[PDB]
Amino acid sequence: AVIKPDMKIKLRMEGAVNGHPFAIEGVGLGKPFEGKQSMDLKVKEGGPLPFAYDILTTVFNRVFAKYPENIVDYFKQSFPEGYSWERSMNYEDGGICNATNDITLDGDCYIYEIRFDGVNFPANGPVMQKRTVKWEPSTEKLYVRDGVLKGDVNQALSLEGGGHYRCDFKTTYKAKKVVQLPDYHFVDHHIEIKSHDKDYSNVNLHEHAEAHSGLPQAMDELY
Amino acid sequence: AVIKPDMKIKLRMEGAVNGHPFAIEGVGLGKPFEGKQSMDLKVKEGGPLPFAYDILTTVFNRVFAKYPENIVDYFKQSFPEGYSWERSMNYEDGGICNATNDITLDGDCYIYEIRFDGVNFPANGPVMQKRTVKWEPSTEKLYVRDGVLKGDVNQALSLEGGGHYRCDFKTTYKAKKVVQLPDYHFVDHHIEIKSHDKDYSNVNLHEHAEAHSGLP
Amino acid sequence: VIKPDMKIKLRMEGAVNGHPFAIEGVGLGKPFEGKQSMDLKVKEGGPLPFAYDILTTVFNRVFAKYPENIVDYFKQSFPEGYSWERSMNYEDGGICNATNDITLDGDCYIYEIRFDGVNFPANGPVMQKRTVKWEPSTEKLYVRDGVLKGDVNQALSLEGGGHYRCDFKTTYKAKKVVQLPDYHFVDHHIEIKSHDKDYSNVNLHEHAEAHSGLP
Amino acid sequence: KPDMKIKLRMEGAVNGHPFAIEGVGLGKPFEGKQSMDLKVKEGGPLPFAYDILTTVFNRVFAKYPENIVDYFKQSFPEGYSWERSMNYEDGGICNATNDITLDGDCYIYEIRFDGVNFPANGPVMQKRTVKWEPSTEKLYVRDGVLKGDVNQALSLEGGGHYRCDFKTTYKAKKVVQLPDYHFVDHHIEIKSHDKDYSNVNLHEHAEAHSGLPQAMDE
Repeated sequence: AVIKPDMKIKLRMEGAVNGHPFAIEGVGLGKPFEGKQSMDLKVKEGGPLPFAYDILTTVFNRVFAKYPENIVDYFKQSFPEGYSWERSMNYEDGGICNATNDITLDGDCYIYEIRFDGVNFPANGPVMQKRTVKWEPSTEKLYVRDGVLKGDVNQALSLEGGGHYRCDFKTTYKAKKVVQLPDYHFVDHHIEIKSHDKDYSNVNLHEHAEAHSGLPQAMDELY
Repeated sequence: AVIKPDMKIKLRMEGAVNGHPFAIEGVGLGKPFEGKQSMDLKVKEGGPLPFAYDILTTVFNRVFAKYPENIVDYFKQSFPEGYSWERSMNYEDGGICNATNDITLDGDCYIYEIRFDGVNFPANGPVMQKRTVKWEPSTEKLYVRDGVLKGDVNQALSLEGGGHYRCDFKTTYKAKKVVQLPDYHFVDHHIEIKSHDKDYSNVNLHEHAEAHSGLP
Repeated sequence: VIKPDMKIKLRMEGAVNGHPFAIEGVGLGKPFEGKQSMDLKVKEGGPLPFAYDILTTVFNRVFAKYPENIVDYFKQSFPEGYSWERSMNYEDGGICNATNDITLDGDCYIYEIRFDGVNFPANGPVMQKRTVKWEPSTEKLYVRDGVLKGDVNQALSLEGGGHYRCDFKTTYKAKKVVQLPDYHFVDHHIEIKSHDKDYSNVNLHEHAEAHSGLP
Repeated sequence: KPDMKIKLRMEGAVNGHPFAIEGVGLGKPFEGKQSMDLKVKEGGPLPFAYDILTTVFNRVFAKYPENIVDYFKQSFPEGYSWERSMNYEDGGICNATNDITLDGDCYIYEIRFDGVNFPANGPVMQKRTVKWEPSTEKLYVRDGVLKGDVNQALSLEGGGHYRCDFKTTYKAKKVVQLPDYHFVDHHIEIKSHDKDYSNVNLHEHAEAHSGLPQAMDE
């Protein structure tokens, strides 16, 4: 079996925010068929991070999403060869982050090679002045274009003093081998930083994702 | 006492697309607590419509949304005074539609006053060429900003050749009277043109909506 | 067909955040000198609760100084005329859609204008009327799929010295088939020279000259 | 001085594929002209349109009259940095940064470039771009730093244009006086290149102005 019920994660992120480079490495594990995962992240270079850690969390794997068999699982199909994705995150105040992830499989551990580059974050904004609290739960929209899978969702960070700071996500998912393409569908996400020290040198990060097909006659009419 | 399990709708939309004016009137009904509604629309002016009818359906009332006790219902609370909304629909090929709706209540019947204006639709695009089929199901996202309720959601129209045509929705909801504001929440929507004549002069439109709080 | 001295007559009907208004204007200009002026009067919806500056660019490319160097799409379109559609996307989410159907009767261009703006926040510079003037700008014109397009990032200066940006997307459609120009620019300068307290009366000026970029 | 030297190193990736480029150049800052030769050291042959990098390959090479405060010439010898997002109309996005220092008469650039979501069938990946049209960048002050905004366009082979929205932030390393709202006309040209663009000779010309003026030309 290519995907086991308990798999491991190893990653290294190299990047920059507003021109200032940094590097972070992480080790984790998750349940691909339950859509749950967790990891411990450590800042290796550029610490203490001068920006909101929240802008990186969604960059720190689609295979960790619970897909019903009614909907084709593009990502679980892509293994053992793996897949890659590119993402642009356009925040409403002009800050923009571009990120890439090359995902491979080694035994039962997923390996990420991540690049992250954010620019145009204003000094007085919530990212530079580290005013974010958490990502709100979100519903990602998946669709096929040019034979690859695309991901579109407008996200929102809850802010310190209340209110929300929005970000437009545009993701392209590319399997390394030929796989079957899914129909238009959704994936609900919930990402949470469970623990951290002051300068976010150590971060414990949790993610939970479930695919669905939108407003249904639902299945909860007993049995 | 204000909203009954069965209410009615009467509406008139006046607008233009790429400078060509049109007018549409509709009558319908729905169940606010079940989040379902239906209506029959008719083209009164500007027919036959030279653009895809689907760009108007989401303009043809969140009061017809199933709200759990979990979430404050901004819209049902806004009556009998009613509420209004403004919306911008930014399609990925540059077409932009601006819409407003002034919603009042007369007895058991909702009255909509709708204005609709779309521009910069290219002649070879799916809207002017009428290549759309149905809005994909969507999850509308609602949040508070500067004391008013806002709606942000990237929608998608499925196209005839199987492709998809995306649109960014930005809605502002304003209650006529001071109403308690809800927390961050969602509303799943499913809208369908169930029946129509050849020229879309007659359209029977159904919508179904249920609010929720995202992945728990 | 186009005389050195022409006149302008227009009526704008529209709404901002759902509140309707109507404005009528009469003006004068010199198409070959790229200058024009007009007096506008609010007929309905006054006093206007929004910044008047968001309407001035909607209140005619034919009033642009074109060299021999560049094909003049707009002067060619007459006597049949042309129309245009425009979206104006302000950086705080406010967006205005406008159309203008321009015809010619004798010396006078006749505009039929529709204007609709939504999602302007109550605390923003438009609803608070904190705008001063449009900065002069360079509009880029190009052909796409047989139509002439108008693209430019504008900016309104604010009372406290700040700037409020807006992205213009314009489509120009001649009533009859004309020859399309190549990629070029049009510099703009638009000014409200005079007005009454609530902008019931506005005197507006515009100056435009086409060019083909850094030589 | 009227004649300066340029040294740069660009490291980056497009759609996840890394590449590296080095360049040496020279220009006339007070005349708003500059030239350089660029060489690919890693990631060649480049699988994307070279035109997306040229505008990343220094506003100090812009002719500013005494009419307008020169934010960029003021920032030296300490130098300045800039960040830029380039939003192409088909979804492709490039983020770029440049840290500019001065060693004698030679400018040294530390450049990072990252582009994503370029479609396989688009003009960047299919390499169907010709050149950037001349443009007019508009510069203004926000939160004490200088901003650059301009919607630009690339011509394609079979005719037509492929648009890109530039948003640039310029940050001087020392305290300098801030300019008023103004413009800078720009024209960028690849004067020569070999088949796989592994070597490129690149020219740029820039002049600042204040918009439609009583015009001085008389």
